[PDB]
Amino acid sequence: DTTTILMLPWLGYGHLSAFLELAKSLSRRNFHIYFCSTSVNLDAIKPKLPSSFSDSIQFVELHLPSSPEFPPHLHTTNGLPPTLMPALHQAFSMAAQHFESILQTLAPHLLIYDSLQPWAPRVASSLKIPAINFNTTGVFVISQGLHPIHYPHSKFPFSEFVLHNHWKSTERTRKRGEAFLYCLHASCSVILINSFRELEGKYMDYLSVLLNKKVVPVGPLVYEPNEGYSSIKNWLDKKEPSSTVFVSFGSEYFPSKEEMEEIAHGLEASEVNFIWVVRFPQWAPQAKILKHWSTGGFVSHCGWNSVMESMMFGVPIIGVPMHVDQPFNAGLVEEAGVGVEAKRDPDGKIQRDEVAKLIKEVVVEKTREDVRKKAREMSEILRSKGEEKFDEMVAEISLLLKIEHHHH
Repeated sequence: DTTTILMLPWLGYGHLSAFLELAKSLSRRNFHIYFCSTSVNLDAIKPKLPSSFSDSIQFVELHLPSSPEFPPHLHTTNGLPPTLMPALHQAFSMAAQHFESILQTLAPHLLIYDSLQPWAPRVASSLKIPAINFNTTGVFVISQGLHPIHYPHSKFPFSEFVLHNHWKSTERTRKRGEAFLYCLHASCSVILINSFRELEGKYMDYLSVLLNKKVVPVGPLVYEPNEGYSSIKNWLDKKEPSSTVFVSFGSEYFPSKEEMEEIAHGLEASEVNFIWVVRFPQWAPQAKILKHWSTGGFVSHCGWNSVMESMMFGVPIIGVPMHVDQPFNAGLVEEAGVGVEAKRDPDGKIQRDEVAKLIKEVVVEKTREDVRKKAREMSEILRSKGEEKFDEMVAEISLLLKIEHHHH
Protein backbone atom coordinates (compact mmCIF):
# COMPACT_ATOMS: atom_id res chain seq x y z
CA ASP A 1 0.00 0.00 0.00
CA THR A 2 1.00 3.74 -0.14
CA THR A 3 2.90 5.69 2.54
CA THR A 4 1.29 8.22 4.96
CA ILE A 5 2.68 11.27 6.79
CA LEU A 6 0.91 13.22 9.55
CA MET A 7 1.88 16.89 9.45
CA LEU A 8 1.30 18.92 12.62
CA PRO A 9 2.06 22.64 12.26
CA TRP A 10 2.12 25.07 15.10
CA LEU A 11 -1.09 27.15 15.17
CA GLY A 12 0.21 30.16 13.21
CA TYR A 13 -0.32 31.36 9.67
CA GLY A 14 3.37 31.30 8.74
CA HIS A 15 3.74 27.79 10.10
CA LEU A 16 0.66 26.69 8.25
CA SER A 17 1.95 28.13 4.98
CA ALA A 18 5.34 26.51 5.34
CA PHE A 19 3.85 23.15 6.28
CA LEU A 20 1.38 23.20 3.42
CA GLU A 21 4.17 23.80 0.91
CA LEU A 22 6.08 20.87 2.30
CA ALA A 23 2.81 18.94 2.29
CA LYS A 24 2.27 19.64 -1.41
CA SER A 25 5.74 18.48 -2.41
CA LEU A 26 5.31 15.23 -0.42
CA SER A 27 2.02 14.66 -2.30
CA ARG A 28 3.83 15.04 -5.63
CA ARG A 29 6.32 12.44 -4.41
CA ASN A 30 3.64 9.81 -3.88
CA PHE A 31 2.95 10.27 -0.16
CA HIS A 32 -0.43 10.52 1.54
CA ILE A 33 -0.57 13.61 3.72
CA TYR A 34 -2.61 14.00 6.90
CA PHE A 35 -2.65 17.79 7.42
CA CYS A 36 -3.62 18.33 11.07
CA SER A 37 -4.55 21.57 12.79
CA THR A 38 -7.59 23.20 14.33
CA SER A 39 -10.72 23.88 12.35
CA VAL A 40 -10.02 27.61 12.19
CA ASN A 41 -6.55 27.09 10.68
CA LEU A 42 -7.62 24.42 8.19
CA ASP A 43 -10.19 26.88 6.87
CA ALA A 44 -7.61 29.65 6.53
CA ILE A 45 -5.17 27.52 4.54
CA LYS A 46 -7.80 25.62 2.55
CA PRO A 47 -7.83 28.23 -0.28
CA LYS A 48 -4.16 27.55 -1.00
CA LEU A 49 -4.64 23.85 -1.66
CA PRO A 50 -5.84 23.26 -5.27
CA SER A 51 -8.59 20.73 -6.03
CA SER A 52 -6.01 18.35 -7.66
CA PHE A 53 -4.57 17.51 -4.19
CA SER A 54 -7.96 16.47 -2.73
CA ASP A 55 -7.16 12.78 -2.74
CA SER A 56 -3.57 13.08 -1.43
CA ILE A 57 -3.78 15.72 1.37
CA GLN A 58 -6.55 15.27 3.97
CA PHE A 59 -7.30 17.85 6.62
CA VAL A 60 -7.52 16.24 10.08
CA GLU A 61 -9.10 18.43 12.73
CA LEU A 62 -7.42 18.78 16.11
CA HIS A 63 -9.90 19.62 18.87
CA LEU A 64 -8.82 22.17 21.47
CA PRO A 65 -11.18 22.31 24.47
CA SER A 66 -13.76 24.96 23.58
CA SER A 67 -16.16 27.07 25.65
CA PRO A 68 -18.72 29.73 24.71
CA GLU A 69 -16.27 32.56 25.46
CA PHE A 70 -13.14 30.90 23.91
CA PRO A 71 -14.77 29.16 20.89
CA PRO A 72 -12.98 27.28 18.09
CA HIS A 73 -12.64 30.26 15.69
CA LEU A 74 -10.11 31.61 18.24
CA HIS A 75 -8.02 28.44 18.44
CA THR A 76 -5.19 30.13 16.54
CA THR A 77 -2.56 32.83 17.07
CA ASN A 78 -3.75 34.75 13.97
CA GLY A 79 -5.57 37.89 15.04
CA LEU A 80 -5.77 36.76 18.71
CA PRO A 81 -5.70 39.28 21.56
CA PRO A 82 -2.35 38.93 23.36
CA THR A 83 -4.07 38.50 26.76
CA LEU A 84 -5.75 35.37 25.38
CA MET A 85 -2.37 33.92 24.48
CA PRO A 86 -2.09 32.06 27.83
CA ALA A 87 -5.37 30.24 27.23
CA LEU A 88 -4.39 29.17 23.71
CA HIS A 89 -1.20 27.55 25.04
CA GLN A 90 -3.18 25.92 27.81
CA ALA A 91 -5.86 24.68 25.44
CA PHE A 92 -3.20 23.41 23.04
CA SER A 93 -1.46 21.58 25.87
CA MET A 94 -4.72 19.77 26.62
CA ALA A 95 -5.11 18.70 23.00
CA ALA A 96 -2.43 16.08 23.56
CA GLN A 97 -4.86 13.39 24.47
CA HIS A 98 -6.92 13.90 21.29
CA PHE A 99 -3.81 14.05 19.09
CA GLU A 100 -2.92 10.61 20.35
CA SER A 101 -6.38 9.48 19.34
CA ILE A 102 -5.60 10.84 15.88
CA LEU A 103 -2.29 8.97 15.65
CA GLN A 104 -3.76 5.68 16.87
CA THR A 105 -6.59 5.84 14.36
CA LEU A 106 -4.69 7.13 11.34
CA ALA A 107 -1.59 5.03 12.09
CA PRO A 108 0.70 7.19 9.96
CA HIS A 109 4.13 6.08 8.97
CA LEU A 110 5.72 9.40 9.91
CA LEU A 111 5.05 12.44 12.05
CA ILE A 112 6.48 15.78 10.87
CA TYR A 113 5.89 18.24 13.69
CA ASP A 114 6.51 21.92 14.15
CA SER A 115 9.04 22.99 16.74
CA LEU A 116 6.39 24.15 19.30
CA GLN A 117 4.62 20.96 20.40
CA PRO A 118 6.46 19.42 23.36
CA TRP A 119 3.90 16.63 23.48
CA ALA A 120 4.01 15.74 19.73
CA PRO A 121 7.38 13.90 19.78
CA ARG A 122 6.50 12.49 23.20
CA VAL A 123 3.16 11.10 21.97
CA ALA A 124 4.64 9.68 18.78
CA SER A 125 7.36 7.80 20.71
CA SER A 126 4.62 6.15 22.77
CA LEU A 127 3.01 4.67 19.64
CA LYS A 128 6.37 3.72 18.02
CA ILE A 129 5.79 6.15 15.09
CA PRO A 130 8.94 7.93 13.80
CA ALA A 131 8.81 11.71 14.07
CA ILE A 132 11.03 14.27 12.35
CA ASN A 133 11.22 17.94 13.32
CA PHE A 134 10.50 20.69 10.81
CA ASN A 135 11.51 24.26 11.60
CA THR A 136 9.73 26.84 9.57
CA THR A 137 12.13 29.66 10.44
CA GLY A 138 15.83 30.30 9.96
CA VAL A 139 18.92 28.58 11.34
CA PHE A 140 20.84 31.82 12.03
CA VAL A 141 18.66 32.73 15.01
CA ILE A 142 18.84 29.19 16.45
CA SER A 143 22.66 29.09 16.42
CA GLN A 144 22.84 32.44 18.20
CA GLY A 145 20.91 30.92 21.11
CA LEU A 146 22.90 27.67 21.33
CA HIS A 147 26.31 29.38 21.12
CA PRO A 148 26.47 30.50 24.79
CA ILE A 149 25.35 26.98 25.84
CA HIS A 150 28.69 25.41 24.82
CA TYR A 151 30.87 28.53 24.32
CA PRO A 152 29.88 31.23 26.83
CA HIS A 153 33.36 32.70 26.41
CA SER A 154 34.00 32.51 22.64
CA LYS A 155 32.64 35.19 20.31
CA PHE A 156 30.18 34.10 17.61
CA PRO A 157 32.56 32.72 15.00
CA PHE A 158 31.18 33.52 11.53
CA SER A 159 29.06 36.62 12.18
CA GLU A 160 29.96 40.13 13.35
CA PHE A 161 26.30 40.98 14.10
CA VAL A 162 25.30 42.57 17.42
CA LEU A 163 21.91 43.37 19.01
CA HIS A 164 20.67 45.95 21.59
CA ASN A 165 18.78 43.41 23.78
CA HIS A 166 16.38 46.29 24.43
CA TRP A 167 13.96 43.47 23.57
CA LYS A 168 15.17 41.54 26.74
CA SER A 169 7.38 34.97 30.33
CA THR A 170 8.17 31.50 31.74
CA GLU A 171 8.57 30.19 28.17
CA ARG A 172 12.38 30.35 28.43
CA THR A 173 12.16 27.81 31.27
CA ARG A 174 10.77 25.37 28.67
CA LYS A 175 13.05 26.59 25.79
CA ARG A 176 16.43 25.80 27.42
CA GLY A 177 15.36 22.18 28.20
CA GLU A 178 14.91 21.46 24.47
CA ALA A 179 18.62 22.20 23.93
CA PHE A 180 19.40 19.21 26.14
CA LEU A 181 16.60 16.98 24.75
CA TYR A 182 18.25 13.62 24.00
CA CYS A 183 17.89 11.40 20.94
CA LEU A 184 18.30 7.59 20.62
CA HIS A 185 16.48 7.16 17.30
CA ALA A 186 16.97 8.19 13.68
CA SER A 187 13.62 10.04 13.68
CA CYS A 188 15.02 12.93 15.76
CA SER A 189 18.56 12.48 14.30
CA VAL A 190 17.68 14.74 11.37
CA ILE A 191 15.63 17.93 11.20
CA LEU A 192 14.15 19.71 8.19
CA ILE A 193 14.31 23.48 8.04
CA ASN A 194 12.94 26.34 5.90
CA SER A 195 16.12 27.92 4.67
CA PHE A 196 18.59 27.54 1.81
CA ARG A 197 22.36 27.22 2.01
CA GLU A 198 23.15 30.24 -0.19
CA LEU A 199 21.82 32.36 2.73
CA GLU A 200 22.71 30.31 5.81
CA GLY A 201 25.17 27.60 4.79
CA LYS A 202 27.61 28.28 7.62
CA TYR A 203 24.88 28.46 10.24
CA MET A 204 23.38 25.12 9.19
CA ASP A 205 26.85 23.56 9.30
CA TYR A 206 27.44 25.10 12.73
CA LEU A 207 23.99 24.12 14.02
CA SER A 208 24.46 20.57 12.74
CA VAL A 209 27.54 20.29 14.99
CA LEU A 210 25.94 21.78 18.16
CA LEU A 211 22.78 19.64 17.89
CA ASN A 212 24.65 16.56 16.63
CA LYS A 213 21.86 16.32 14.05
CA LYS A 214 21.57 16.45 10.30
CA VAL A 215 20.18 19.79 9.14
CA VAL A 216 18.36 19.06 5.86
CA PRO A 217 17.23 22.30 4.19
CA VAL A 218 13.94 22.24 2.29
CA GLY A 219 13.62 26.02 1.78
CA PRO A 220 12.79 28.57 0.75
CA LEU A 221 9.15 27.57 0.88
CA VAL A 222 7.37 30.52 -0.72
CA TYR A 223 3.79 30.30 -2.00
CA GLU A 224 3.28 31.73 -5.59
CA PRO A 225 -0.15 33.29 -6.25
CA ASN A 226 -2.47 31.69 -8.82
CA GLU A 227 -10.09 40.33 -6.58
CA GLY A 228 -8.13 43.00 -4.68
CA TYR A 229 -5.16 42.77 -7.07
CA SER A 230 -7.13 44.38 -9.91
CA SER A 231 -7.54 47.59 -7.89
CA ILE A 232 -3.96 47.48 -6.57
CA LYS A 233 -2.52 46.62 -10.02
CA ASN A 234 -3.81 49.96 -11.21
CA TRP A 235 -1.33 51.74 -8.85
CA LEU A 236 1.57 49.46 -9.77
CA ASP A 237 0.93 49.43 -13.50
CA LYS A 238 0.56 53.26 -13.72
CA LYS A 239 3.62 54.32 -11.67
CA GLU A 240 7.13 54.20 -13.04
CA PRO A 241 9.62 51.47 -12.00
CA SER A 242 10.94 51.29 -8.40
CA SER A 243 8.97 54.10 -6.72
CA THR A 244 7.02 52.29 -3.94
CA VAL A 245 7.55 50.28 -0.74
CA PHE A 246 5.21 47.84 1.03
CA VAL A 247 4.56 47.94 4.79
CA SER A 248 3.93 44.52 6.34
CA PHE A 249 3.81 43.83 10.02
CA GLY A 250 1.97 40.52 10.31
CA SER A 251 -1.13 39.22 12.01
CA GLU A 252 0.36 38.31 15.40
CA TYR A 253 2.14 41.56 16.41
CA PHE A 254 -0.03 44.70 16.62
CA PRO A 255 2.35 47.69 16.86
CA SER A 256 1.82 50.09 19.76
CA LYS A 257 0.09 53.39 18.94
CA GLU A 258 3.29 55.35 19.65
CA GLU A 259 5.26 52.79 17.62
CA MET A 260 2.84 53.11 14.69
CA GLU A 261 3.12 56.89 15.04
CA GLU A 262 6.95 56.81 14.91
CA ILE A 263 6.91 54.39 11.97
CA ALA A 264 4.31 56.42 10.11
CA HIS A 265 6.59 59.46 10.34
CA GLY A 266 9.39 57.47 8.75
CA LEU A 267 7.13 56.98 5.73
CA GLU A 268 6.14 60.67 5.47
CA ALA A 269 9.66 62.01 6.03
CA SER A 270 10.98 59.49 3.47
CA GLU A 271 8.61 61.05 0.91
CA VAL A 272 7.92 57.62 -0.57
CA ASN A 273 4.86 55.94 -2.06
CA PHE A 274 3.14 53.52 0.31
CA ILE A 275 0.68 50.60 0.25
CA TRP A 276 -0.42 49.77 3.83
CA VAL A 277 -3.78 48.45 5.19
CA VAL A 278 -2.79 47.11 8.65
CA ARG A 279 -4.95 44.97 10.97
CA PHE A 280 -6.12 45.15 14.57
CA PRO A 281 -6.92 42.37 17.07
CA GLN A 282 -10.21 40.54 16.65
CA TRP A 283 -5.69 41.13 4.51
CA ALA A 284 -3.79 42.03 1.28
CA PRO A 285 -2.03 40.21 -1.61
CA GLN A 286 1.57 40.65 -0.44
CA ALA A 287 3.15 38.20 -2.89
CA LYS A 288 1.47 39.72 -5.94
CA ILE A 289 2.40 43.20 -4.72
CA LEU A 290 6.07 42.19 -4.26
CA LYS A 291 6.01 40.88 -7.82
CA HIS A 292 5.55 44.18 -9.78
CA TRP A 293 8.00 46.50 -11.59
CA SER A 294 6.98 49.57 -9.57
CA THR A 295 7.99 47.59 -6.44
CA GLY A 296 11.56 48.21 -5.33
CA GLY A 297 11.08 48.42 -1.59
CA PHE A 298 9.89 46.37 1.37
CA VAL A 299 9.53 47.87 4.83
CA SER A 300 8.95 44.57 6.62
CA HIS A 301 8.85 43.45 10.22
CA CYS A 302 11.21 40.68 8.93
CA GLY A 303 9.23 37.57 9.69
CA TRP A 304 10.76 34.56 7.98
CA ASN A 305 8.13 34.33 5.21
CA SER A 306 8.50 38.03 4.40
CA VAL A 307 12.27 37.64 4.34
CA MET A 308 12.05 34.59 2.09
CA GLU A 309 9.48 36.13 -0.26
CA SER A 310 11.60 39.20 -0.94
CA MET A 311 14.76 37.17 -1.55
CA MET A 312 12.83 34.92 -3.95
CA PHE A 313 11.27 37.89 -5.75
CA GLY A 314 14.28 40.19 -5.52
CA VAL A 315 12.89 43.24 -3.67
CA PRO A 316 15.29 45.07 -1.27
CA ILE A 317 14.44 44.80 2.42
CA ILE A 318 13.97 47.83 4.63
CA GLY A 319 13.98 46.18 8.07
CA VAL A 320 12.17 47.49 11.15
CA PRO A 321 12.20 44.57 13.60
CA MET A 322 10.15 44.52 16.79
CA HIS A 323 9.48 40.89 17.93
CA VAL A 324 11.06 37.52 18.79
CA ASP A 325 13.04 36.63 15.68
CA GLN A 326 12.80 39.76 13.54
CA PRO A 327 16.03 41.52 14.73
CA PHE A 328 18.13 38.43 13.91
CA ASN A 329 16.46 37.90 10.52
CA ALA A 330 17.04 41.61 9.93
CA GLY A 331 20.72 41.24 10.88
CA LEU A 332 21.08 38.34 8.43
CA VAL A 333 19.59 40.40 5.58
CA GLU A 334 22.21 43.15 5.95
CA GLU A 335 25.08 40.67 6.29
CA ALA A 336 23.93 38.98 3.06
CA GLY A 337 23.94 42.35 1.33
CA VAL A 338 20.37 41.85 0.07
CA GLY A 339 19.02 44.66 2.31
CA VAL A 340 19.72 47.29 4.97
CA GLU A 341 18.64 47.55 8.61
CA ALA A 342 17.32 50.71 10.23
CA LYS A 343 19.17 50.81 13.52
CA ARG A 344 16.54 51.83 16.03
CA ASP A 345 17.93 54.69 18.19
CA PRO A 346 20.00 54.08 21.37
CA ASP A 347 16.61 54.62 23.10
CA GLY A 348 14.12 51.78 23.58
CA LYS A 349 11.64 53.03 20.91
CA ILE A 350 11.92 53.18 17.09
CA GLN A 351 13.57 56.27 15.60
CA ARG A 352 10.98 58.09 13.48
CA ASP A 353 13.63 59.72 11.27
CA GLU A 354 15.92 56.65 11.02
CA VAL A 355 13.34 54.76 8.95
CA ALA A 356 12.83 57.73 6.65
CA LYS A 357 16.54 58.06 5.97
CA LEU A 358 16.79 54.49 4.61
CA ILE A 359 13.59 54.23 2.47
CA LYS A 360 14.52 57.18 0.26
CA GLU A 361 18.21 56.11 0.15
CA VAL A 362 17.22 52.71 -1.25
CA VAL A 363 14.00 53.06 -3.29
CA VAL A 364 13.30 56.56 -4.62
CA GLU A 365 17.02 57.46 -4.68
CA LYS A 366 19.53 54.87 -5.77
CA THR A 367 21.88 55.90 -2.99
CA ARG A 368 22.59 52.27 -2.11
CA GLU A 369 22.87 50.02 -5.18
CA ASP A 370 25.27 47.51 -3.60
CA VAL A 371 22.09 46.07 -2.12
CA ARG A 372 20.16 46.03 -5.39
CA LYS A 373 22.96 44.03 -6.98
CA LYS A 374 22.65 41.52 -4.13
CA ALA A 375 18.84 41.35 -4.31
CA ARG A 376 18.66 40.32 -7.98
CA GLU A 377 21.67 37.98 -7.66
CA MET A 378 20.07 36.15 -4.71
CA SER A 379 16.72 35.86 -6.47
CA GLU A 380 18.40 34.35 -9.50
CA ILE A 381 19.84 31.46 -7.50
CA LEU A 382 16.61 30.82 -5.63
CA ARG A 383 14.59 30.42 -8.81
CA SER A 384 17.41 28.40 -10.36
CA LYS A 385 17.02 25.79 -7.60
CA GLY A 386 14.21 23.53 -8.72
CA GLU A 387 13.14 20.00 -7.90
CA GLU A 388 16.44 19.15 -6.25
CA LYS A 389 15.12 21.33 -3.40
CA PHE A 390 13.47 18.27 -1.88
CA ASP A 391 16.04 15.75 -3.04
CA GLU A 392 18.09 15.56 0.17
CA MET A 393 14.91 15.49 2.28
CA VAL A 394 13.34 12.60 0.36
CA ALA A 395 16.53 10.57 0.75
CA GLU A 396 16.63 10.91 4.51
CA ILE A 397 12.92 10.11 4.91
CA SER A 398 13.42 7.02 2.80
CA LEU A 399 16.38 5.92 4.89
CA LEU A 400 14.69 6.61 8.22
CA LEU A 401 11.58 4.59 7.42
CA LYS A 402 13.73 1.68 6.29
CA ILE A 403 15.73 1.62 9.53
CA GLU A 404 12.53 1.56 11.63
CA HIS A 405 11.16 -1.23 9.41
CA HIS A 406 13.65 -3.60 11.08
CA HIS A 407 12.91 -2.30 14.64
CA HIS A 408 9.67 -4.24 15.03
